[PDB]
Amino acid sequence: IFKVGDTVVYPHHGAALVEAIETRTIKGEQKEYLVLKVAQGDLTVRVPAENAEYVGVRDVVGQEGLDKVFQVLRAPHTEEPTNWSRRYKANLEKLASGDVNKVAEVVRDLWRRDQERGLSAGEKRMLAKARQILVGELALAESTDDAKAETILDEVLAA
Amino acid sequence: RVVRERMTTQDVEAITPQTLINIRPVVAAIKEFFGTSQLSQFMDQNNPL
Amino acid sequence: LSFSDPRFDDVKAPVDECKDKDMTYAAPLFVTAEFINNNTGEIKSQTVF
Repeated sequence: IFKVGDTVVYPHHGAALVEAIETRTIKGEQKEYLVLKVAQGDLTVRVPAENAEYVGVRDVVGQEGLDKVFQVLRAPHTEEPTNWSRRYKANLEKLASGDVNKVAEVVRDLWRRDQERGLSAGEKRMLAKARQILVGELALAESTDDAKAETILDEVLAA
Repeated sequence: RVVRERMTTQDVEAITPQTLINIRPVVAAIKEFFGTSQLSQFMDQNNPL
Repeated sequence: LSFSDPRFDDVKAPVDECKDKDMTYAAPLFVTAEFINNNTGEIKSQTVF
């Protein structure tokens, strides 16, 4: 499926350019690896081509995905558990899934709650992580000028 | 020791070397060797000899 | 988690400047750390200060 030069999305790290395809040997068989150059912390990720779907690597979403995530990002009736730990584990396991809709849900919930009160060290760190990978995936989805994409996200969040 | 200790807590496939590594004990070990050790001494500067 | 290949940058400031400005004559050390997840097969390699 994957080709050299494709821009795929890794689950917990956001965008990833597939820059080469290695052919390393483990247990005497040439399981080909693909190397991904993510840029969040400048790490090179190597995965087999077989377990790409098992680890859940995923192509970027289309314009139906864009209107779907904007539709879910502008939606009310988002009642949350009042317990701080329950809420934290809930949106952490939403963030770790790798779905654009779930990441947009986490950034809209924490954005409205930060606009309300301003939460915490851990939740501001989580909102920064989630919003930066959502901005990176959006800029990958439309080739649309990083930090101007941030202004786009701020505008569609503030509405 | 801290690598193992925070390797067991954090969720796998979400961790990376810069999340496992805490370099503060290495920094402190080299610092407390070069200052306050018996074999790291003030240099004797009376003359070149 | 395994380490490899230490490297040094150039020193931050020369010896007379370090003596004059009350600093330490040092160079930054960079190693290459590498994380393996055995059940899936994953190599997450960084460059750690």
